[PDB]
Amino acid sequence: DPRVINEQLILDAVKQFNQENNKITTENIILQQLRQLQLSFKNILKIQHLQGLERLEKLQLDNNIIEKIENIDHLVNLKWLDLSFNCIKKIEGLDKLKELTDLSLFNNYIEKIEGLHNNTKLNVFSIGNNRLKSYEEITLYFGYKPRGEEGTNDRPEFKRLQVLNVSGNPFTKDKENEYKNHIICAIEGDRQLIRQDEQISNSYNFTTTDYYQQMQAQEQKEEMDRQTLKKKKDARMDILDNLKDEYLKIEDLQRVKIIKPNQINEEIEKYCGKINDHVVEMQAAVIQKHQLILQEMSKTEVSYKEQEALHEKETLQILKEFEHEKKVEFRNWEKEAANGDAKKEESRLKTLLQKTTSLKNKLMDIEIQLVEELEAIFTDYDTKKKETAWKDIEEIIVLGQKKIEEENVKFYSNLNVIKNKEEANYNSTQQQQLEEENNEEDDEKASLLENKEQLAQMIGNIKETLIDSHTKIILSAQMELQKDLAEYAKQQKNKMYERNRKNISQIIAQIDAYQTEINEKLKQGDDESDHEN
Amino acid sequence: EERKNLHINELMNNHEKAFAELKKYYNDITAENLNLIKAHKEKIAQIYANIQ
Amino acid sequence: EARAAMIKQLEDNKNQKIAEIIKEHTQKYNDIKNYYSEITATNLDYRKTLKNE
Repeated sequence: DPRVINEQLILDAVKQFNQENNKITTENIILQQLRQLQLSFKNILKIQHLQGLERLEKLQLDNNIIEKIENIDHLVNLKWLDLSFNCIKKIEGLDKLKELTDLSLFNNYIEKIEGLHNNTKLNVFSIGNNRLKSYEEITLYFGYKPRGEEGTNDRPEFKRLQVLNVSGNPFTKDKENEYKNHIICAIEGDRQLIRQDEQISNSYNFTTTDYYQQMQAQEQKEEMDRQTLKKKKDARMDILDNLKDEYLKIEDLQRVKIIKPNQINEEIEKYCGKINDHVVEMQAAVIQKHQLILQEMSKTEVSYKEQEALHEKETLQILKEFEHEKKVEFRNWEKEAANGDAKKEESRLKTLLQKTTSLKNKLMDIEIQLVEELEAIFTDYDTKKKETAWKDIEEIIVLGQKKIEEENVKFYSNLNVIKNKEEANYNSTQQQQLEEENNEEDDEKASLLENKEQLAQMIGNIKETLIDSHTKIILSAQMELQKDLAEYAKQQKNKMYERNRKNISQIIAQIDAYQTEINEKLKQGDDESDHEN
Repeated sequence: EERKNLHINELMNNHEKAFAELKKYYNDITAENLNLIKAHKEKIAQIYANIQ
Repeated sequence: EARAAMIKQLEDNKNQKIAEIIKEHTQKYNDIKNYYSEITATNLDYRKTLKNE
């Protein structure tokens, strides 16, 4: 009989699992705080009633009649997966989960392997005991393909994957153990043993030593590219990436390209190249400024760390002094309680309590000095940043924006000159020939040239729109820098607020504990005076 | 884990085939039923009627 | 040693599972066989009536 994994069944499975591993008997098991789920042999026919488990780390559904997989997109934080030995025929629905590492699809109807490009980090995959037809299938997942097939997969999709068994597949019963060697040459001790067979190493060209040297080189290139990307973004000039793509957002440029395509493309290339080089110098200077600003900030946290540590060391020394005070006071308390001289005991105890209030006052004073020091440090650093780094970025952005403006103005002037020359050439030529195949493009050029004022206004609008878009992107980068710095300062100050609140709460709690303990000692010493009458 | 799951699969298939064996054999033996009793009782009734 | 502890824990769990599966299948087989055995004994006791008739 077909069934469903229901939340009543959910609780039943939770109870069985907790029994299996002696988990705390809590009926109030938070359903948003689930990590591992076992569903051993429920004969489960479908997967349902599991929404909300984005934090899942372990899961098991072996020994069931499940046959289809899909909608596992919402679960992207899974680690331990075991769904083998089911009615599976295809793999899909998991394209969003990258964090899984244990993939079990053993002993199913699996014949096509697909959907694991996103989870390149997988290291365990069981798809053995299947109906798989071709060995080279697996080759597609480790950056190796049979020679002679057009393969657009020039980027390997599985590197750390070192757990993979398909043993028992249909083709795996032919030419014993040759297919394993072939796949491994495209893919732990078994690997060393297979690599030592002469035919295994002779039959291919792309080995593992060279593969790993290339891997290290490629990963170094990737890391340098990522650092360059972060550099450019922190320069805030990333938004200008469409500046050279603006013309493809500028239709009037396409319309005007008809008049003289050759020199139009030539001037466009000159304009793009110069704009690119000077804008690049722009973000390079901005990057220097932002890097020194980052150093400024990091030294800010460093200085806060040293000064704070000084504060806690002084506070801890004073607190150790008062703990010694408490211990001597309690020792004398017990000694005189054996003595029973209540008057002197309570006198020394109020002496201690006044000392405790003194500790409260001095600790609050320490917090006050903390406030002065942190506030002065923050104001000084903010003024330093404003005076040097913020102003340098300001000037660099101003120079870069007006340099882009210089390029735009010169480009517009060159466009004006080319338009005037084309107009003059058309005016000269129109007086000799009046019949040539009624050319469509010739007629379009004639119409564009006749309305010379129309062309002038179109190019002027083109330049004004280009300058406006460039200026708006420039100001968007400037506002990005403004908001970034503002959020930095705001987070630092607010976090200082919560830190101050937390430390004051701790001080109040300790003073309250001291006072309550002192009162307990005094009250017991005094109550010891109520049996003697 | 995979080795023991396959071992479980082998055990389950073995026990299932044994269950099918027992079902088939015992139900084949059950294929002969009480119809002989009805035939013999109709026989006794008919014999007594012929005697009358 | 942690690997060994994990290995032995999972081995104990799945050995329990193996033994218990074997057990309940054995008892199920016994129940079915005994049911049919008593049925057959009753039929054997019953056919004597046909023979006497």
